[PDB]
Amino acid sequence: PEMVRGQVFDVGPRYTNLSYIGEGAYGMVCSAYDNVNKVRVAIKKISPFEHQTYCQRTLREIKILLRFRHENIIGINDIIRAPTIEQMKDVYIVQDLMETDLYKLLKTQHLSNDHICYFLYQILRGLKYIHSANVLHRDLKPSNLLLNTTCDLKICDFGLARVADPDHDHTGFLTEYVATRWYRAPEIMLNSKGYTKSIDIWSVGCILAEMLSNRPIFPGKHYLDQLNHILGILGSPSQEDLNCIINLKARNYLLSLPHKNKVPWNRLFPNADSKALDLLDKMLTFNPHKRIEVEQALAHPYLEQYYDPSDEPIAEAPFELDDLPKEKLKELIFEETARFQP
Repeated sequence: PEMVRGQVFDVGPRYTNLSYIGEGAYGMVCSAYDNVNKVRVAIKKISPFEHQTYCQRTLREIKILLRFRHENIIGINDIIRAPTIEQMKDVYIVQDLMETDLYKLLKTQHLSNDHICYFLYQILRGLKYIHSANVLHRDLKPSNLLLNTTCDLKICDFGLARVADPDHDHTGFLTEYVATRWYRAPEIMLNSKGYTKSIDIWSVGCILAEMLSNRPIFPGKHYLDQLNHILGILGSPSQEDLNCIINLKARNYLLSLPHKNKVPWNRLFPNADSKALDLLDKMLTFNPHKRIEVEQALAHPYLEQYYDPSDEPIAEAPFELDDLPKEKLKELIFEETARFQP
């Protein structure tokens, strides 16, 4: 079998000419030549079968990416594994090769207003489809937005995704959370489990802010510091907003803080398009109930040159892994990948 840096990368015969790219969640990522469709592709090696949680995240994300079909969401081209459960020790996921991601791009490249507008349009177009399927991504950030050499953007990394569940969103103060800190909405730290669509819109708002200045807007160094970054910019929440927080620990925390005034967006981003800042404001709204939705963001004047609802498709149909032992998860991963076998 093919070796890359002393580890087996066993993807042939169809995929040859391997180059190391980096590291994903449960293994090595490589590029390779697809000898069928005469193009280079990306291949991730996944080795999750030892851990219940690796299995859960792997199954969830295979299920979601196989069900989804959208220009702005990464697809699965092929899946390589052993013919039997007994011999299956890893899984290889084949995907379109994307040159870069918005993270890498932002640490070296200034974005034109036209690039920012186009990227935001594609992010929201993809998110419209995701939300239309009753799915929350829950980990949107620059590194999860892949881009090719013509700036086609595709959302990836559905490992933390969930089916929306707004009726069961509520929780106590400072309840632990797994998704990436800088992109977490304020309510996550106060009273929210992240089971509502507004969680994703906050993340997109943070990404928009980051595209305007090439720096994260809220670089919290730890769980609570993240909330204090947000409030340093949005200012103290209104009485009316506080009234929607019933949890006393959460509300009393906010009440204990010195009054902070809002930093105006045009002072923070003096070269930004004024329509961009209007949309940013509506995405980075403190109160999740008043935060703009994906479809309304698409309809905002900033995106007017791209908006076309007839060309912004929804999922044909909307979308219990929690208790399943790893043994049953491996078996479901086996079944779920069966369509790619010879």
